[PDB]
Amino acid sequence: YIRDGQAIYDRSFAIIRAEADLRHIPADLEKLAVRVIHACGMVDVANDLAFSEGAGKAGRNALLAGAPILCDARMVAEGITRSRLPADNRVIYTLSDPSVPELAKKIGNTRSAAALDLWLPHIEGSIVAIGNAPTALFRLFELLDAGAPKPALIIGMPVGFVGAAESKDELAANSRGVPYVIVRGRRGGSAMTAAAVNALASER
Amino acid sequence: YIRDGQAIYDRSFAIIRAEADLRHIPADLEKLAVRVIHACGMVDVANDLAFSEGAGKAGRNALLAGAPILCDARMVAEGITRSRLPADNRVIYTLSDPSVPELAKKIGNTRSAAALDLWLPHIEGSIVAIGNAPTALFRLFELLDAGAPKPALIIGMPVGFVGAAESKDELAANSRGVPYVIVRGRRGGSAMTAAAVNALAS
Repeated sequence: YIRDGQAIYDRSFAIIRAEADLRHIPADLEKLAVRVIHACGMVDVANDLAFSEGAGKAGRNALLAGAPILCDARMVAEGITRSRLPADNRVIYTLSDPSVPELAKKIGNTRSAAALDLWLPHIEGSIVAIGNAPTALFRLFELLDAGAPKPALIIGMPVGFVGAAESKDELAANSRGVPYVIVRGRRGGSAMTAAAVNALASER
Repeated sequence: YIRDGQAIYDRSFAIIRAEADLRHIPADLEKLAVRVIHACGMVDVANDLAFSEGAGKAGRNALLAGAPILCDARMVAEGITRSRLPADNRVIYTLSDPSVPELAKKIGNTRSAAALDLWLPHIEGSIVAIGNAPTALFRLFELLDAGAPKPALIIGMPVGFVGAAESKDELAANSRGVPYVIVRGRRGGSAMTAAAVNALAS
């Protein structure tokens, strides 16, 4: 077997490019697509990628500008490669704030959803990275409808069986004037979500 | 949309059980299968589950008995829910040891693989959780063949396009006397692996 970490790295990306149908992926999203596929082992995930026009450059440009990355889940945050960040970009995660549980109760939502209230000082021009909680995406919709400042990009890749597919479809159908990238259906998660951020963070 | 955490949690598992064909999944492994599905959102991942008979019981009992869990990747290690652990089980992750880059050059492997040398004092009766690096799994075979103490269970779920599929198939074909659970193919990753451990812990 290949015992060289760099060799292994380089090879997988090649094999992905050889095998994946990337015809409908614009240039500004080609690295993102390859990287998300890399994360999950499924070339057919590209079939399920959906996005706004220029969503890739929206994200790349924002990160260059020093935009923060707001993360719905600890594992998303943890998965972002700090060394790849072009501008000392803050990775923000609020779910573990002590005020969150009481919030959740008062606003009648999940803890994941309630945490977004703490994003507000940071949300303008941000990268929103949602890998785990449909209810965070759903809430976000409410905050935007209500006049919240707009992120530069929303990465909506929550995984699972309750609300996940639905939340992503809604984002695509009405993204409130915000650039978006999703993986349609039940697939997604922290690794794929981190991968997307990582792709847009560096030229590689 | 559903606004209650517990309800969301409960509902997903209900759907999974409803949709998944877990007929050929033994009792001792059902929760693991269901939790791996939950982690990845693919009912058909059950299609690719492989194991040694009784692997689920092997793992559960080890953890009950205070076995450590040895992880190839940071995210696998972080993915483990400590509160679920039944016996103050240690989660061992050695990749960040300062000695590792030198060890890698010295054995002429990857860093993820070199880190395994560090596992040796802890490997006996352990839960091995490999979720990222197939070179780790490959290296593990070398260590076993050289007569390392045997884990209680190897969970082999590395992801990717280079060696992942091969490394997992080798484990199934020759686990060196050690119980195993794998996800065949290119699929896997930290979330699935952590899910497997979490299932067995509680």
